[PDB]
Parts: sequence; C-alpha cells; structure tokens
Amino acid sequence: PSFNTVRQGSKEPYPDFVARLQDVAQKSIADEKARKVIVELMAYENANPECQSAIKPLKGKVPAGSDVISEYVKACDGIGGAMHKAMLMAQLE
Amino acid sequence: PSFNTVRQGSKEPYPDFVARLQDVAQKSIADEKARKVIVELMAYENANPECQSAIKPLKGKVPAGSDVISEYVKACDGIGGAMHKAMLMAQLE
Repeated sequence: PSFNTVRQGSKEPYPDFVARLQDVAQKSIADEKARKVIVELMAYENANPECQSAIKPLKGKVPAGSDVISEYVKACDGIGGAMHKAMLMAQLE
Repeated sequence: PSFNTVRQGSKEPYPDFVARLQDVAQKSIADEKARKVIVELMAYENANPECQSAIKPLKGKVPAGSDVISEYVKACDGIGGAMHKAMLMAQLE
C-alpha cells in the first residue's frame, strides 16, 4: 500500500503505531524528511480518531529540535485505558 | 496546523480537497517530494472516509509517471452524489 497506511487499531500502543509508521515509511522512503514528515503527520491523520484527537493541539506544533512523534505518542500516552474513554468524548469529539 | 490537515468535509469536491491539500503542503513544504507524497497520501488518509475508501485500491498504486492524486480524485470522481451513498456501505465499509 502506502508506507504509512499502518495505523492505530483498537487503542493500539501509540509510540508503536507510529514506530511501524516510521519503520515502513523508512523502508519505502529514501528521504528522511519525507519519512519524518509522514510519520509525524500520519501520527495524527492515521492515528486513532481519539489519539489524533489527542494530537490536534500538537498537530503542527513540535518543540524546536524535537520529534513530533515523541509528543504525539505523548498525546496518546494518556490513551489506552480509562482516560482513553474519558477523552473519547472530548478529543475524538 | 500541519500543512495537509485540510481534509474532505461532507462530500467535499475531491480534486479540490486535495488541491488545497497540495497547496498548503506546498506553502509549508520546500520539498516537492514531501509535498507530493503527503498530498498523494493525505489524499487517502485525510480524505473522506468514503473517498479514501474509494482510494484504498489505488492506495500505494500510481501509474508510472502519473500523479496519484489524479487517480485518487478519480476514485472520488464517483463520490459526491448518489454513488457516494451507494459506495458508502461498500468502500467506507
């Protein structure tokens, strides 16, 4: 398929959802930039509807010099149990 | 936000959904490749759940030398009225 079409399933571990996002983006991409930009992007666009919803505030915002994935996984760092379903109505909105 | 976070709304015209997808990807990206790859990718990942669903068969497959968007818009070229809602159960699945 695409590289990055790999996406967070039922509360799939986020740093892992994106780690394979990057992995195969890396397998299919020779451009680190296109690799990152799509891992860091699909991290939202491809993530769980709640998890990208954890991400939308960070969406576009990355710390200067840091990885956006780090933050996007940090976004869903609260998603995976209980808080996932509390935030489901807030973030997924 | 991102560049490409612009996505097909309620049966939003697809070549147009992605044309702005590309536009702002172009505004925010200096790399034509990262521009294309994300327009051609978000063309699915960001498209309408039916329209990307029009795209999944083309997802990853582009004609040698052609734009994938051309095909992805062609995918939703049947989406926008009537067939959209027929295909809604098939493609969105």
